[PDB]
Amino acid sequence: SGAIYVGNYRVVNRHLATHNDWANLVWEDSSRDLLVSSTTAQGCDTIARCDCQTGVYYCSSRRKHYPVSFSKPSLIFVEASEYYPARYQSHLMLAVGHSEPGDCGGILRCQHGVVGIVSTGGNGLVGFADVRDLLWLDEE
Ligand SMILES: CC(C)Oc1ccccc1NC(=O)N1CCC[C@H](C(N)=O)C1
Ligand SMILES: [Zn+2]
Repeated sequence: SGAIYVGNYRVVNRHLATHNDWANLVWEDSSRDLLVSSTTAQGCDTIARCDCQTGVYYCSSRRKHYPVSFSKPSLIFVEASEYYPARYQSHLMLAVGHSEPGDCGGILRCQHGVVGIVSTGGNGLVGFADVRDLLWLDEE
């Protein structure tokens, strides 16, 4: 589990969104596994606006932050899970790293800020849903 709190927005994995998230919905996209809801309190996270391909992510199944090299956001095939059938997920970046069911939501960050959140994994891989192209998170 995990979320990004930027301004008056909460960014979470769409497959882990709560009823309160759906009842205060700002934007959602199943193809990216992202959902954004509105919040009453202001958040402290800042979004990265860069082209970094190295950063650090939080892995809840190890209570550790790991440095990783990750691919550019692209369309990747993801195996069937209890949340989605086997399909192509867009704006996904892959890296070599530990991930397990429960690790979704952990933040990936670079020197410029938050890059994205854990969304996929398996066999020594971890995939992150990019959020750097969502410019509207920085305003309104
Ligand atoms: C990060 C962890 C949950 O990943 C795994 C780690 C080890 C084995 C499987 C997964 N599961 C996985 O890749 N998911 C399940 C949840 C929905 C994801 C999606 N965005 O389509 C796909
Ligand atoms: Zn950066």
